Amino acid sequence: HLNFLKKRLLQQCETLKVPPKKMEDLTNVSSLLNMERARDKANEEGLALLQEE
Amino acid sequence: KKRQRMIEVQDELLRLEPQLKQLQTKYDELKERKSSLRNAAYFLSNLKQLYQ
Repeated sequence: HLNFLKKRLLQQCETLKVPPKKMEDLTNVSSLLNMERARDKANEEGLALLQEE
Repeated sequence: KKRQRMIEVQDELLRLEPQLKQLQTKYDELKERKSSLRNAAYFLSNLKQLYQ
């Protein structure tokens, strides 16, 4: 029964339609955020330094 | 935009930096000239009085 459920869900998700919006791999995105956050922090730091100057 | 701001502020600083020096030396030399010429006028008048 669970195999039939899985195959019907696979068919439904394959048939499902979405507007053309890019959506990156589920596992990695979180890591990217962390890096992005750090980037902003660094940028902010540099910005502060620039303003300080 | 902050990097451009860097560009204009550094340009203004490097332009204004030399401007102080010539004005300072001109002020100093003119003040020295004034003091020297006032002294010299005093001495020439005093020596003329001595001669008379």
